[PDB]
Amino acid sequence: RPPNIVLIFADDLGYGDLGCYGHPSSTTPNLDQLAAGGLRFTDFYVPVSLSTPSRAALLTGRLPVRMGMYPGVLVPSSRGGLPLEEVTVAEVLAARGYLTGMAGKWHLGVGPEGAFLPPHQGFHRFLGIPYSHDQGPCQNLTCFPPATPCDGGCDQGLVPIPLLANLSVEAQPPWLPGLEARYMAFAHDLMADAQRQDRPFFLYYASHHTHYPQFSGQSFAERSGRGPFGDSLMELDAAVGTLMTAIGDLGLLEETLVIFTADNGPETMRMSRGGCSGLLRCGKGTTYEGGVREPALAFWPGHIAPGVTHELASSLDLLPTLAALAGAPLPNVTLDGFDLSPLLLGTGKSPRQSLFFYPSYPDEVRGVFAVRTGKYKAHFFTQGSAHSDTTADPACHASSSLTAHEPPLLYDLSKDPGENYNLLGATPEVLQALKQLQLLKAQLDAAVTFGPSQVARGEDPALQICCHPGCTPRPACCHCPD
Amino acid sequence: RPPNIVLIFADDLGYGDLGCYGHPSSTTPNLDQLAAGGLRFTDFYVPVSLSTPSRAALLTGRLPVRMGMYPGVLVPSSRGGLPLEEVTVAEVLAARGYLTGMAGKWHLGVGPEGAFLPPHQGFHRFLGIPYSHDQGPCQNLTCFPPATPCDGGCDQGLVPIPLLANLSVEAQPPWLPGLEARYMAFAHDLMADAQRQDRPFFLYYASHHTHYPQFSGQSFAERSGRGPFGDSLMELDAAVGTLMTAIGDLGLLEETLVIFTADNGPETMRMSRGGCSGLLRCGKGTTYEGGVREPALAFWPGHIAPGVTHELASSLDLLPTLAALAGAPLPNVTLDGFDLSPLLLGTGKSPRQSLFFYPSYPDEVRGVFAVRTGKYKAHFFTQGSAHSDTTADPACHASSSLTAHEPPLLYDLSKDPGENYNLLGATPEVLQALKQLQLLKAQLDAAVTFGPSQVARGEDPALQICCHPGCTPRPACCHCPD
Ligand SMILES: *[C@@H]1O[C@H](CO)[C@@H](O[C@@H]2O[C@H](CO)[C@@H](O)[C@H](O)[C@H]2NC(C)=O)[C@H](O)[C@H]1NC(C)=O
Ligand SMILES: *[C@@H]1O[C@H](CO)[C@@H](O[C@@H]2O[C@H](CO)[C@@H](O)[C@H](O)[C@H]2NC(C)=O)[C@H](O)[C@H]1NC(C)=O
Ligand SMILES: *[C@H]1O[C@H](CO)[C@@H](O)[C@H](O)[C@H]1NC(C)=O
Ligand SMILES: *[C@H]1O[C@H](CO)[C@@H](O)[C@H](O)[C@H]1NC(C)=O
Ligand SMILES: [Ca+2]
Ligand SMILES: [Ca+2]
Repeated sequence: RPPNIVLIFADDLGYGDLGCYGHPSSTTPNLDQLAAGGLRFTDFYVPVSLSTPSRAALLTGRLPVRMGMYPGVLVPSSRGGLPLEEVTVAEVLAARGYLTGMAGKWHLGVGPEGAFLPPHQGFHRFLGIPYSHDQGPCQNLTCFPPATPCDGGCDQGLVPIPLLANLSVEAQPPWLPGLEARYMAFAHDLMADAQRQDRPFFLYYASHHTHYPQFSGQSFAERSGRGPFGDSLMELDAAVGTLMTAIGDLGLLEETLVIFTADNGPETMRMSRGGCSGLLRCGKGTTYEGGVREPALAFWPGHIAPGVTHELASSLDLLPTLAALAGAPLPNVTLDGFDLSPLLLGTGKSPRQSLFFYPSYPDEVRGVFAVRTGKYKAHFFTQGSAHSDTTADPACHASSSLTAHEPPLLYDLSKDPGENYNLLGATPEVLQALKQLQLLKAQLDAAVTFGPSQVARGEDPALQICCHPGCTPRPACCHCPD
Repeated sequence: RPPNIVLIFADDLGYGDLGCYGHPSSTTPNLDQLAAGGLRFTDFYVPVSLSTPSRAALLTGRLPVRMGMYPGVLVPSSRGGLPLEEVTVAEVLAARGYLTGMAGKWHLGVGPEGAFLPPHQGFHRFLGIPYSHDQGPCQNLTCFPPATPCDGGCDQGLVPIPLLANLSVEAQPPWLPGLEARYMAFAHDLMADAQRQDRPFFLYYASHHTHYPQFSGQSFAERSGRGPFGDSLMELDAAVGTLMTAIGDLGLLEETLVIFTADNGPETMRMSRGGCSGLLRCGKGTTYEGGVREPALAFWPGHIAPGVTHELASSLDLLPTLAALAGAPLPNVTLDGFDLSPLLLGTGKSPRQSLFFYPSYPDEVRGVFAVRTGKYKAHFFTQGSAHSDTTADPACHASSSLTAHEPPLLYDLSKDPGENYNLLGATPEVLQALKQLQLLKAQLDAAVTFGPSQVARGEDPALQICCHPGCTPRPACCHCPD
C-alpha cells in the first residue's frame, strides 16, 4: 500500500525565513519540529523564480519553457494556462487509486469555462483561489482582524479574488482572516474520507502564506514578534501543526509523507513585510541563489531518518520521486527530474548532479542563464528584478540590466554560497569545471525547444470569474462575501 | 558547591557560520548538539567589533573605553596592556576556590617582563599565544599537513609567534597543525587535577579558530566541505566535542556549565577563507549587526533547559552571571553588565534592556556610535571597515567614511535585523523610541570617561618575546620549533 502524500507549497518564502534555517525573529515551531524529526535540504532548488512557472514545474516535473509557461506570470483575465495535454502529479497518483485534493493557490490558468482549473488537471476535490490573492483590489479587504485593511490596495480594475469550490464560486471576496481555516477543514475531511475508504490520499496544500498582502487570523495577529510578515508565517506554521495533529489523530504518522517547500525567493520590494533570503544573494525574480534556492523538509517516521542533506535536489524531482513511492508508472513525456527516493530512504545518493535556471523572461537565443554542476555555478547572463528591489546589493535591483558574461561568472557555492567571489575573475579543477558547465549549457539549449507562450495568447476581461453571471456593472458588481 | 565553568571563546566567527544558525556548508556537529540540548541566543552582543577590546570586556565586564583598551588592537611590541588594577572573571573565581586555567589567545597585553600575561591576571595555569597567531611572519609556517603553507605570509618584520607555558616559551613558532591538541591535553589535565582536589575548575578556552590564517590538523584537512575556513571551524567544533567527552568521562555533565561565543564578526576581507555574518549586515570592525552580534550557546544538563531565547544578552554580562552562579562576590568597580542567571535557569527574564556599541577608534567627542533598546537600534554614526571589505554592500567597505546622522538611522531589528529600512527615512511608538534612544546616548557619554589609551603608549621592539635571550640577529634569530 502506497503512502499518504501531503505536499505543502509556500508562496514567496525565502531560504532564511524558517527558524530551523537561522532566522532571529521568526516563529515557526511546527516546521522546526518537522525538520528536527526528518530530512532538511540545504540545496533544494526551483528552475524559475516566479509563481506560475515554478508551480508548472512542480506539478509536471518539466522545465516551464517546454509547456510555454512564460513569460512572467498569469493574470485573472489570461487567455492561456497549463496545457491539458500535460500530466500532473495528481493525474499519475489518481490512476494509482489516490484520493487527490488541492487547497489554496493555483496560478496555472483559468481559461474560458474554467478548462484549466484543478478539477480538469487530476484533482478530485478543490478549494482555493485560481491565482495570487493580490491579483484583485484589496483596499477594502481586511487582512488582520478585527478590521485592519490590506496595505497597497493590490491589483486594481479587477474582479475581487474568488474562493472557488471545484468549478463554482463559494465567496468573492472571501474573508482572509478566516480563509486558512476553510483549507484545514477541507484537508481534514479529505484525509478522513480517504481513511474510511481504505484509499490513500494526496493533499496539495498551496498556501497563500507569505505572499503579499500579509494576512492572518485573530489567533496570530501580532503574535510572532516579526510583525505582519511574521504573523502570516506563524499561521502557515500553525497550519502545518494542525495537519500533523490530524494525521496523528488518524494514526497515520508512519504511513504519511509530508514535504514542505516554497515556490520562489522573497519579494524584497515588500521590504520589512517581505521574506528573507538569509546569506544567499538577491531574491524573487532573479537567478541568484536567494531566488531559486528554497527551503525543504521531508518528514516520514520510520522511513525518513532525521538529518541534514547537502545533496542536489529540485522541485522537478518530486513527481518522479512520489511516483516511485506510490508505485505509479511515470508518464510518456520526457521529465527533467529524478527519483530522490534512495536519498529520502537513505539507501543511496541523489541522482541529480546538475541544475539549470531560466530567467523570468526567457528566449531561445540566450537560453539558460545559470547552470550548476556539483559545487560550481556559472552565470552566463545576470539580471536584477523589481521584486528584488530595496536591498543593499545593487545587482538585485531592477536598475541592473541584462548583462552577458564571457567567460561566465564562476562561483564555488561550497565555500561561497553568497556568490561574492568570481573564480574566473585558471586552476585545473576550476578550468575543468568551466568547460563542463559551458558544454552542459550548449547541450540543453540545443535539445530544449520553447513551447508556445501561453502568456502571449493575450488577455480577455470576459474570462474574469464573476459570482453573478451577466452582471452589471462589471467587474465591481461581482460580489458575494461571507 | 559552585559549578564547573568552561568558557569557549572563538576568534572572528560570524553569526551565520554554525550549522545550528543555518549555514549551508559548515560542519559543526558538536556545536549543533550542544545547542540542541541547551539555550541558544539569537540576540547576543559584544560592545566592540575587535579582538583586544572585546576580550577586555569579556574578562572585566566593563566597556573597553573605561580601561583604555583603545584604539584598534595590541601588537607584539606594544608597551601597554590590560591594567593589573582590573579584576578579571578569573580573579573573582580564584578567590572562590576555583582552579583557573586559560588555553589559547590572550591579546590583552604582554608588557615588559610579561606583567600583563594571564598568570598575573588570575589564571593558575596557562598555555597559548600572547596575541593573534597572524601577528608574526608565516611564509614558512605550515597551516595544513603534510606541508601546506599559510597564505598571506602574515605580519612581517616580527618575532615568530611564541607558544608560552605560563611565563616562559615552550615553542617558537609552534606547529599549528598540532597546536590544538596541546590545548585539549592542557584542558583535560586541568579538569582532572581539579576533580581529584575536590575543587571546581574554570577553563577559559580562547581558540585561535576561524581567525586568519586558517589552520588544522590532518584529521580535518579537507574534511568540512567548506574549504580552508571550514576545516578550521571543524577542528574548533571537534575541540568542543572532546571537551564534552572529557567532562563525560569524569561524570561532570550536570555539574559543568559550558558556554560558546566569539569575540567579533567575520573578517570578510579574507573572502572565501573568512566567516559569514548570515542575514546580518557587514562584519568585523563595524558597528553593524554582522560585526557585534555573535553566536551564543549555554549548556548545563538539569539546569539549563533546551530552547531559543530572543532576550538581550552581552559578553559584558558573563562576569556577573558566573559570579552569581559561583557565589563569588562582585568587585568594587562599576560593571557594565547584568546577572543573566534567571534567564539561564529559567526563573525569570534578562535584566538587560539596552546595549551600547563603540567604534574601532573611539573618542570622547562623538562617543557611542549605536544604541539598542528593545527592538530599536539607532545609528548616530556609521562607518565601514577594511576588515569588512570585498562584500556586495558598500556601507561595509573602508571607502565608506565616518558619517554622522541627525536624526539617527532608526531600525526595527525585530522585523528588519538586516538594517535595510530606516524608519525615520513619525509613528508615536517609533517617535517615543527615538527620544528614548537619544537620551540613553547622552546619558552614557556624560557618565563614561575614557581611560588613558593603552595602545597610544607606544611600541618597543625590545618587548618582543624571544626564545633565546640576548639573541642575534633579532628577531629572526629567535627560534625553537617542535
Ligand atoms: C468537489 O466536487 C466533488 C464531486 O465532484 C465533491 O466530492 C464529494 O464530496 C462529498 C462531501 O462534500 C462526499 O460525500 C462525496 O463522496 C464526494 N464524491 C467524490 C466522488 O469524491 C467534493 O466535496 C467537492 N469539493 C469542493 C471543495 O467543492
Ligand atoms: C603553570 O604554572 C603552574 C605553577 O605555577 C603549574 O602548576 C603545577 O602543575 C603541575 C603539573 O604540571 C601540578 O602537579 C602542580 O600541582 C601544579 N601546581 C599548582 C599550584 O597548580 C602549571 O602546570 C603550569 N602550566 C603550564 C601550562 O605551564
Ligand atoms: C471600497 O473602496 C474602493 C475604492 O477605494 C472600491 O473599489 C470598493 O467598491 C469599495 N467597497 C466598499 C464596500 O466600500
Ligand atoms: C623562510 O623564508 C622567509 C622569507 O620569505 C624568512 O623570513 C624565513 O627565515 C625563512 N625560514 C626558513 C626556515 O627558510
Ligand atoms: Ca510565488
Ligand atoms: Ca577577533
